[PDB]
Amino acid sequence: RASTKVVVVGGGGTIGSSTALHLIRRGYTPSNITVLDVYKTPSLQSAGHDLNKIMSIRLRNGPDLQLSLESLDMWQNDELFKPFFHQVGMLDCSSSKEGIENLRRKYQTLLDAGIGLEKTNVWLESEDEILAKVPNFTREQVKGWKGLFCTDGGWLAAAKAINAIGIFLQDKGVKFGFGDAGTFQQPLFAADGKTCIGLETTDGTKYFADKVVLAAGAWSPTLVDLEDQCVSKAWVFAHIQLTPKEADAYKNVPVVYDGEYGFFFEPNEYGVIKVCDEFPGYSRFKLHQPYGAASPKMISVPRSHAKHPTDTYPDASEVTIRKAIARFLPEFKDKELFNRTMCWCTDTADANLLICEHPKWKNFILATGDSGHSFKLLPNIGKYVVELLEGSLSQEMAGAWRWRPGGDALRSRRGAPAKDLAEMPGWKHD
Ligand SMILES: Cc1cc2nc3c(=O)[nH]c(=O)nc-3n(C[C@H](O)[C@H](O)[C@H](O)COP(=O)(O)OP(=O)(O)OC[C@H]3O[C@@H](n4cnc5c(N)ncnc54)[C@H](O)[C@@H]3O)c2cc1C
Repeated sequence: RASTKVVVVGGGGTIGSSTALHLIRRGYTPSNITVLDVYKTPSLQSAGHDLNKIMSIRLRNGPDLQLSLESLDMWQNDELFKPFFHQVGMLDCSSSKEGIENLRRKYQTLLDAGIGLEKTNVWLESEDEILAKVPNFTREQVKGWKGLFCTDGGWLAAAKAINAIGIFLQDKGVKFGFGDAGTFQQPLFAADGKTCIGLETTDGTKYFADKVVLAAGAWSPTLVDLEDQCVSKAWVFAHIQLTPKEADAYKNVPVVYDGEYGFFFEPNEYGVIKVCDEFPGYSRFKLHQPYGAASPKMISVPRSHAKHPTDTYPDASEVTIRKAIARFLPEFKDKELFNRTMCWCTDTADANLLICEHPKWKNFILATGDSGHSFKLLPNIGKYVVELLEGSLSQEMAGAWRWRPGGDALRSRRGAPAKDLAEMPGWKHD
């Protein structure tokens, strides 16, 4: 272990940072760990390079529950992560007949687990209980709304937390490569052409290691052939600027989320509110040849805002973002938006992670399939990547995260197939 060399591709993003953090915590020697990314520090294009992410408990399968609970504990109690968890609660609400049904089911599932989640997860049946948790709302704004309130949840200062890990890693002596020195191009193989011995970057720099971890997020299926198990998709956000007076009225407000509208966060320290809508995501299919594919293939390739800073998002997303504002922040309907952005994740067909050794390449570990909801696992997801690397990962977890082509990841569990950027005008200003 003190002898084992590991390269983490995508080490500037969420799963890569966590993996590098846990390699150190488990006693790997820091000079033996190499972190590679296109972008330095917290990578500009990482899905974790954000003002804020939601912290909440999700319960779809067994792993989801264990991982959620452990991660919540570390956000609350881990010295490294504590400064970046804002435990302001999260309201999940609805007013549509079908949306309240989904919410009642969410509450029952928490109940049915029977391990105490209903203590910190409270049903809000009347507008007056909603207004007590969110005073900024008015009574007429919340007419007909029902809520499930997670007193345990809140939001995570995402980019700041990733930066904190990176500072820790640098202080311990981990090696880094960025730019074309850190841009993965292909694995390197022993004489057998199937045992991985390292990787090459686009400049020809060859890194040799016992294990290679591919934590390249939405770019993972573009870099190596995942047999179309993963479809990368974009979601959207924009920012609004509050006056100091308005910003004060919103301090410590809980995260508010409605699956038919979107969600928003309390102002950051500069008075900026991030607003998101909720929808099935955007694909951007384009001819590309991932390593290991026999031919160029039509696959969803992120259109990176870091690479194309004039990009915004589609006009259809301008409509739905302004609908979220009108529902949650009706007094701000005339505020101008800025920093319109597309942010990329990669869905699997069943919305579980893809964390496994590549079927044919020994010592090449995939660690992706984040499916748009894994940033909350920053403190602990790396623990299980290292467990897999070591051969100690539980069989139920390995099974849930295994190599498993065959499903429809374009629909995934979103209830509609992502629409493509080629059919959605308004985002490109080239
Ligand atoms: C709009 C939006 C809102 C979200 N909100 C939430 C939320 O509230 N809560 C939550 O839990 N999750 C949320 N998510 C999902 C969450 O952000 C992701 O699941 C998670 O951050 C993905 O982590 P990752 O490590 O797989 O990818 P990333 O963090 O994107 O890391 C991938 C890394 O790989 C690097 N890379 C790419 N290509 C190469 C290459 N060729 N060589 C080397 N490195 C490379 C990239 O630069 C990047 O640093 C949201 C996602 C979106 C889009």
